[PDB]
Amino acid sequence: DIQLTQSPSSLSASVGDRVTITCRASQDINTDLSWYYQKSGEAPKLLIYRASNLQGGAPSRFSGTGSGTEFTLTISSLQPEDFITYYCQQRYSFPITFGAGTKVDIK
Amino acid sequence: INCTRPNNNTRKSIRIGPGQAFYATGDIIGDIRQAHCNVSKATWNETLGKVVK
Amino acid sequence: AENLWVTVYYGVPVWKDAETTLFCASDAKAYETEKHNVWATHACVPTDPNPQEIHLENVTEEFNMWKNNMVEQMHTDIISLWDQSLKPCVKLTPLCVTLQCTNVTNNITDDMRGELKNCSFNMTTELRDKKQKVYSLFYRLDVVQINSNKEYRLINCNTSACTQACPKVSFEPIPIHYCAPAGFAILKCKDKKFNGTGPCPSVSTVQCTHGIKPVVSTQLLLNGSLAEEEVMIRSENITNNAKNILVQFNTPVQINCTRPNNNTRKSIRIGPGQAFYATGDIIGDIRQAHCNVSKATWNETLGKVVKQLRKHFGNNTIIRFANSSGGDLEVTTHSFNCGGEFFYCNTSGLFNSTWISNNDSITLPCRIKQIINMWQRIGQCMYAPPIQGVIRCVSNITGLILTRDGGSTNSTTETFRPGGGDMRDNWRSELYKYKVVKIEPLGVAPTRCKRRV
Amino acid sequence: AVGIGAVFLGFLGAAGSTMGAASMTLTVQARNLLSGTVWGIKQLQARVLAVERYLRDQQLLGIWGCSGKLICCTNVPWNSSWSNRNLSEIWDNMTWLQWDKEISNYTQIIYGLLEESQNQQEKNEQDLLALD
Amino acid sequence: AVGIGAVFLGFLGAAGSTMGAASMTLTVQARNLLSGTVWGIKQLQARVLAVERYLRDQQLLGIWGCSGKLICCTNVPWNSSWSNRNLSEIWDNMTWLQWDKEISNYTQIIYGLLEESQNQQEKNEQDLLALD
Ligand SMILES: *[C@@H]1O[C@H](CO)[C@@H](O[C@@H]2O[C@H](CO)[C@@H](O[C@@H]3O[C@H](CO[C@H]4O[C@H](CO)[C@@H](O)[C@H](O)[C@@H]4O)[C@@H](O)[C@H](O[C@H]4O[C@H](CO)[C@@H](O)[C@H](O)[C@@H]4O[C@H]4O[C@H](CO)[C@@H](O)[C@H](O)[C@@H]4O)[C@@H]3O)[C@H](O)[C@H]2NC(C)=O)[C@H](O)[C@H]1NC(C)=O
Ligand SMILES: *[C@@H]1O[C@H](CO)[C@@H](O[C@@H]2O[C@H](CO)[C@@H](O[C@@H]3O[C@H](CO[C@H]4O[C@H](CO)[C@@H](O)[C@H](O)[C@@H]4O)[C@@H](O)[C@H](O[C@H]4O[C@H](CO)[C@@H](O)[C@H](O)[C@@H]4O)[C@@H]3O)[C@H](O)[C@H]2NC(C)=O)[C@H](O)[C@H]1NC(C)=O
Ligand SMILES: *[C@@H]1O[C@H](CO)[C@@H](O[C@@H]2O[C@H](CO)[C@@H](O[C@@H]3O[C@H](CO)[C@@H](O)[C@H](O[C@H]4O[C@H](CO)[C@@H](O)[C@H](O)[C@@H]4O)[C@@H]3O)[C@H](O)[C@H]2NC(C)=O)[C@H](O)[C@H]1NC(C)=O
Ligand SMILES: *[C@@H]1O[C@H](CO)[C@@H](O[C@@H]2O[C@H](CO)[C@@H](O[C@@H]3O[C@H](CO)[C@@H](O)[C@H](O[C@H]4O[C@H](CO)[C@@H](O)[C@H](O)[C@@H]4O)[C@@H]3O)[C@H](O)[C@H]2NC(C)=O)[C@H](O)[C@H]1NC(C)=O
Ligand SMILES: *[C@@H]1O[C@H](CO)[C@@H](O[C@@H]2O[C@H](CO)[C@@H](O[C@@H]3O[C@H](CO)[C@@H](O)[C@H](O)[C@@H]3O)[C@H](O)[C@H]2NC(C)=O)[C@H](O)[C@H]1NC(C)=O
Ligand SMILES: *[C@@H]1O[C@H](CO)[C@@H](O[C@@H]2O[C@H](CO)[C@@H](O[C@@H]3O[C@H](CO)[C@@H](O)[C@H](O)[C@@H]3O)[C@H](O)[C@H]2NC(C)=O)[C@H](O)[C@H]1NC(C)=O
Ligand SMILES: *[C@@H]1O[C@H](CO)[C@@H](O[C@@H]2O[C@H](CO)[C@@H](O[C@@H]3O[C@H](CO)[C@@H](O)[C@H](O)[C@@H]3O)[C@H](O)[C@H]2NC(C)=O)[C@H](O)[C@H]1NC(C)=O
Ligand SMILES: *[C@@H]1O[C@H](CO)[C@@H](O[C@@H]2O[C@H](CO)[C@@H](O[C@@H]3O[C@H](CO)[C@@H](O)[C@H](O)[C@@H]3O)[C@H](O)[C@H]2NC(C)=O)[C@H](O)[C@H]1NC(C)=O
Ligand SMILES: *[C@@H]1O[C@H](CO)[C@@H](O[C@@H]2O[C@H](CO)[C@@H](O[C@@H]3O[C@H](CO)[C@@H](O)[C@H](O)[C@@H]3O)[C@H](O)[C@H]2NC(C)=O)[C@H](O)[C@H]1NC(C)=O
Ligand SMILES: *[C@@H]1O[C@H](CO)[C@@H](O[C@@H]2O[C@H](CO)[C@@H](O[C@@H]3O[C@H](CO)[C@@H](O)[C@H](O)[C@@H]3O)[C@H](O)[C@H]2NC(C)=O)[C@H](O)[C@H]1NC(C)=O
Ligand SMILES: *[C@@H]1O[C@H](CO)[C@@H](O[C@@H]2O[C@H](CO)[C@@H](O[C@@H]3O[C@H](CO)[C@@H](O)[C@H](O)[C@@H]3O)[C@H](O)[C@H]2NC(C)=O)[C@H](O)[C@H]1NC(C)=O
Ligand SMILES: *[C@@H]1O[C@H](CO)[C@@H](O[C@@H]2O[C@H](CO)[C@@H](O)[C@H](O)[C@H]2NC(C)=O)[C@H](O)[C@H]1NC(C)=O
Ligand SMILES: *[C@@H]1O[C@H](CO)[C@@H](O[C@@H]2O[C@H](CO)[C@@H](O)[C@H](O)[C@H]2NC(C)=O)[C@H](O)[C@H]1NC(C)=O
Ligand SMILES: *[C@@H]1O[C@H](CO)[C@@H](O)[C@H](O)[C@H]1NC(C)=O
Ligand SMILES: *[C@@H]1O[C@H](CO)[C@@H](O)[C@H](O)[C@H]1NC(C)=O
Ligand SMILES: *[C@@H]1O[C@H](CO)[C@@H](O)[C@H](O)[C@H]1NC(C)=O
Ligand SMILES: *[C@@H]1O[C@H](CO)[C@@H](O)[C@H](O)[C@H]1NC(C)=O
Ligand SMILES: *[C@@H]1O[C@H](CO)[C@@H](O)[C@H](O)[C@H]1NC(C)=O
Repeated sequence: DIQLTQSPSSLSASVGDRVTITCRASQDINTDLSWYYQKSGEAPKLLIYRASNLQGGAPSRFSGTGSGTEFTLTISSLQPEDFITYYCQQRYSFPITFGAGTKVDIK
Repeated sequence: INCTRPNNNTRKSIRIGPGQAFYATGDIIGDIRQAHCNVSKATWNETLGKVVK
Repeated sequence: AENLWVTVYYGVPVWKDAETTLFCASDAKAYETEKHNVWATHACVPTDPNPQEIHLENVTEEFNMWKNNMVEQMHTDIISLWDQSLKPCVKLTPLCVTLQCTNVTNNITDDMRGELKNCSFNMTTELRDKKQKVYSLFYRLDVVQINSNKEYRLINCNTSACTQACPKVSFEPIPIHYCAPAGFAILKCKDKKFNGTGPCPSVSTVQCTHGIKPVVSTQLLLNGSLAEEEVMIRSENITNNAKNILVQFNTPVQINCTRPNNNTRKSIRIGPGQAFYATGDIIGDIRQAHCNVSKATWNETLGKVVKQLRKHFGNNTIIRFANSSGGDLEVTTHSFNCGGEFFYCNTSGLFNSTWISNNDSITLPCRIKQIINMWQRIGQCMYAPPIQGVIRCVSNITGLILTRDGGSTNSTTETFRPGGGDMRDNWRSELYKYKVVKIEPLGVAPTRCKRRV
Repeated sequence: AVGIGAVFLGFLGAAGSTMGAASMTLTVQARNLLSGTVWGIKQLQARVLAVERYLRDQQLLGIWGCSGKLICCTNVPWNSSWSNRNLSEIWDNMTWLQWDKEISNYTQIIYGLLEESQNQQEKNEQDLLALD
Repeated sequence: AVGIGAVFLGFLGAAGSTMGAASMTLTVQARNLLSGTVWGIKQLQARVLAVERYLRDQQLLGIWGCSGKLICCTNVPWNSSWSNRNLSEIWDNMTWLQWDKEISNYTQIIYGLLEESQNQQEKNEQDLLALD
């Protein structure tokens, strides 16, 4: 299968800090990818679509970039609401796969 | 429904005028029997019964 | 500044290519009387003077006359116009009947032995009870024998019966013009050495083509255009032996055709308001119609053509011209029209020469025909009424159609024979410098400006 | 008189210049659209075709909310996903045909965005005017 | 990609909703009015009739001084005689077809009021801009 690695596995930082998360693919997938966010108890939703298009309604502090086998999400200023989990999902040929998942913590 | 004509036919051509052709039946080669149609029985009976009901 | 918003423009100059229906345009001079003619009917809008031409620069466009439209279109239009004009004329059904025929010994020269036949037959009158006896003359190429006694019949009787041509009609062609409606443009390539396919940098646009004269001929072209630099040769794939070759001359050549014979006319009644025209009597000695061209002119023109053609099959080669291979009477001989008549001339004395590496006049005979089936159709013939008095016309030779014969290995020699037969090529020889395009006014582009509320 | 001639500005002949200069000369083309038995029937077909062609363009311009002008702005933001390059080269060295063949694929979406944008604008303005 | 289909927003199928929703999807319907030897004459006549209809209602809209827009307010007050009702029910429950059927009696009366209102307004404002 197409293995997807999320880094860092976990992180702890104060509020307002500028932070980065990376999703690496096993092989080249072009730019058919998306990023979802979730907290326990709530249904997942898509935060970023195609790694280049900002989803309607999302705060602008989030930014997505990259291509091929390397994609990046940057938060300029962390918020209390931003302490959640994230998943990079591939909308490519079958089957369908999901990332390991990365968490953000308050120190 | 199956319907058939078993008889054999030929054909012929005759000239009338300038570039005018006219086709007339030729001769027959063997015996002659009447063309006819066939259908099933049980299918007909059951269909009529359903229609009546 | 970096961020930008879309913007819209209108009336941008961009175009593509497509096809559409054209229409006609005729000079007002033809509208002045001359109400009797197959073409040149009054429906054409009168033309306009002082045509204008717009120049373009920095452009380059590809042309391909072989895969071109607006050729079949005018072909169909010509056929339809002919059929429409021929419609209202008397029929010729009752003439199919046995005939009694004999020779004509009236001081004929030896070459014409048996070329005229004097025939007589029976024919009904206006009142259906009576019948009458009549007679006429005919040429050998219109009657056939069937089987002591002598009898003959018409040649087309067993195939179809066709209409006699109406008396007062003119076959003289005249200039015509083609124009396109609004929303389309016509482009022309003005390069004087462009060889009929490929790129062209010099272009211009027009609204109506120049004059065009419809003419029907085989094995030659008459009253065409004249090149400006030198004799040019065109073809689709010259290496292939199955495609014709068109040769366009640089200067014209003159030719005189004549029929010295003399004729009269006679009328007969067939039925209610049905008239029929038949040949009368001959007045004196009779001679074959014939045609003349010069000698030195033909010699030098052939020399120039060979020299130009040499640039494709190597200089170490031999060339030999041969007459038509053979076949039916319509392709094997050069046929043409002059003054409401139809001739058939044998061109054996023109393509009889060879070329190796490193006040006299040529005269040829012709023959006459009176039943014609042109445009290679079946079941449609005609009748040409005779004319009174001698005839003579003069024209110009401007182009040739050749076909290369097959060969074996590299025999350092090649042969060519006249070909033709399909009238499409005749139209194609003219409309090889015109293209039709369509406009697309809309447009879109990004711009730094942003709309105000 | 003896040396004075005539120099007019004609039909579409400016299609050999940069992307920018051509736009300076557009109006002329706009003023050349509605110019006005088998041997005469086709004229009716031609006229019908011409009028239909003109009306289609009129309607299409009408819907986008830019009717009555030759240069109109809008609100839809451009996206570099469709194309690349910068303003300088685009408006300095290019031709209209080159741009046409460049942007050929992504046209329907660019058309489609405009009408929904205009609809949102109109709907918001209606309430803005009706609140008082 | 894989696993995504395609959704559109097509023809009159939105004609069973309430008053509010339908007016979102006006534009598409407005776009579908000019789509494009004895058989030719009848179809030619049909095309001519369609073009004539389009021109007629375009002119009629033009007279009321609301050209180039899909929405337009005007000054004529609404008499309670025709149908009292009230805003909530009309804008919530009533559908288009039944409303048309129920106000099918007083169209000609309504048109003249708009016409004269525009005429008088334009005549009045002409003097104001004239004295300027
Ligand atoms: C390729 O291009 C060449 C060069 O143009 C062209 O040759 C020319 O063809 C035209 C068209 O046929 C020729 O014009 C014809 O010439 C003769 C004689 O007419 C001329 O001479 C008389 C006497 O001086 C003048 O009155 C007359 O105006 C002409 O100048 C005839 O074939 C035609 O004339 C008709 O009118 C004459 C009027 O007197 C009549 O005498 C004559 O019989 C002709 O019939 C007329 O009357 C008939 C009733 O009696 C009526 O039924 C007819 O319709 C018609 O009205 C015509 O003028 C021109 O001379 C040719 N030029 C040369 C140098 O030979 C080729 O024809 C063309 N190629 C092809 C294949 O067409
Ligand atoms: C092509 O085939 C046709 C078939 O019809 C021939 O036409 C006939 O040919 C004969 C022979 O030339 C014509 O006869 C001529 O008729 C004219 C009047 O003569 C008639 O009347 C006299 C007196 O009663 C008769 O003797 C005579 O037989 C005729 O009935 C004149 O042109 C000629 O008459 C001259 O000779 C006669 C003697 O034979 C003298 O009495 C006359 O005074 C005069 O000198 C001649 O007789 C006949 O009329 C033609 N018929 C028709 C219907 O035209 C063509 O001859 C033949 N060859 C062609 C055309 O070259
Ligand atoms: C429609 O229905 C009709 C009527 O039922 C039906 O006609 C039948 O066709 C068959 C097949 O041809 C006939 O069977 C033949 O009948 C006689 C008497 O037996 C003989 O010709 C044949 O028997 C032998 O005789 C031949 C001697 O030369 C042998 O060559 C042959 O192989 C046989 O051994 C043969 O049985 C039958 O008689 C008629 N009639 C009836 C009432 O069945 C017809 O086939 C149906 N279908 C169609 C499409 O019309
Ligand atoms: C067949 O070939 C012959 C031989 O070439 C050809 O005769 C030539 O015809 C051309 C075209 O008609 C003549 O060249 C031009 O033709 C017209 C004549 O009016 C004008 O374009 C030119 O004439 C100018 O000068 C005239 C002075 O009288 C003016 O009246 C006129 O307005 C122009 O200013 C020019 O002559 C060419 O001269 C003749 N050559 C001859 C007679 O020697 C013939 O026309 C060809 N056949 C066909 C059907 O074209
Ligand atoms: C009308 O014509 C059709 C078409 O010819 C006849 O259908 C044929 O019926 C026979 C008898 O049932 C079929 O033969 C049988 O088929 C299977 C094996 O395929 C099996 O039951 C038997 O071993 C026998 O071979 C025949 O296949 C079938 N033909 C077709 C083309 O389907 C039909 O019988 C005719 N009807 C009447 C009333 O005559
Ligand atoms: C026009 O029609 C007439 C009338 O039919 C034809 O004349 C007739 O021709 C026939 C056939 O040749 C003749 O028949 C026989 O002729 C000889 C005469 O010796 C004899 O065998 C019989 O007496 C018999 O009649 C017939 O005589 C003849 N009639 C007359 C009155 O001359 C005539 O041939 C037709 N003409 C043409 C040009 O077709
Ligand atoms: C123009 O005509 C020439 C011949 O005068 C064509 O050249 C030959 O075309 C054929 C058919 O397409 C080619 O196919 C085959 O090639 C080989 C080697 O000759 C052999 O299998 C067959 O004999 C056959 O010809 C051939 O390669 C090609 N060249 C030669 C030297 O014969 C030419 O294709 C024609 N048209 C165009 C558009 O090129
Ligand atoms: C095509 O060329 C041939 C061959 O030159 C021409 O035939 C010749 O034409 C001339 C001039 O008409 C004839 O001369 C005439 O001869 C007699 C006296 O012998 C008399 O009719 C006249 O007084 C005149 O001198 C000549 O005999 C005749 N034959 C030959 C063998 O030259 C023909 O006319 C040319 N055709 C055209 C349309 O120009
Ligand atoms: C086809 O017929 C034409 C017309 O008759 C022939 O051209 C004409 O030829 C005669 C005889 O040479 C010329 O007449 C005289 O000739 C000289 C000039 O060549 C001079 O003395 C006089 O001007 C006088 O006209 C006549 O001009 C000339 N026709 C022209 C130039 O229109 C022609 O020769 C015939 N074709 C052939 C192949 O012979
Ligand atoms: C077109 O005209 C040419 C003019 O030469 C004709 O060619 C000539 O035709 C004859 C036969 O008709 C060839 O043979 C000669 O005639 C007879 C019988 O063959 C006999 O006296 C001699 O033995 C002689 O061979 C004659 O050689 C030939 N001319 C040349 C120079 O080869 C040709 O037949 C005409 N074509 C048509 C379709 O009429
Ligand atoms: C096609 O071109 C050839 C080659 O020039 C022509 O053949 C030649 O025709 C002439 C005229 O018939 C022959 O002259 C004859 O020669 C002998 C005496 O030497 C004798 O048969 C006759 O008295 C006459 O003078 C000439 O020899 C002959 N040359 C050959 C066969 O090599 C042919 O006539 C041309 N065809 C046409 C239609 O012009
Ligand atoms: C009259 O015409 C006929 C044909 O209708 C001629 O008959 C042939 O003439 C040629 C040439 O002289 C001969 O070779 C043939 O043998 C003749 N017969 C046939 C059946 O073709 C006839 O010669 C002409 N002359 C006369 C006086 O009748
Ligand atoms: C007419 O000219 C064209 C252009 O030179 C000739 O076709 C070219 O042939 C070369 C050599 O094979 C090719 O590279 C070009 O692509 C061809 N261009 C086109 C437009 O076909 C063509 O052979 C010439 N025709 C004749 C009859 O000589
Ligand atoms: C053609 O190209 C040249 C070179 O880029 C340019 O200077 C010129 O303006 C262009 N247009 C013309 C000559 O009409
Ligand atoms: C045929 O020749 C004879 C004898 O010279 C003459 O009387 C007669 O008129 C000539 N006929 C024709 C048609 O030339
Ligand atoms: C023919 O001669 C010309 C002279 O310029 C030369 O260029 C060409 O190569 C020669 N072609 C041959 C011998 O095939
Ligand atoms: C546009 O981008 C090209 C390619 O990087 C560059 O050469 C050119 O200078 C740029 N022009 C600008 C920013 O005006
Ligand atoms: C509209 O009027 C009806 C009839 O009087 C009433 O039942 C309804 O509540 C009213 N709705 C309003 C005021 O929204």
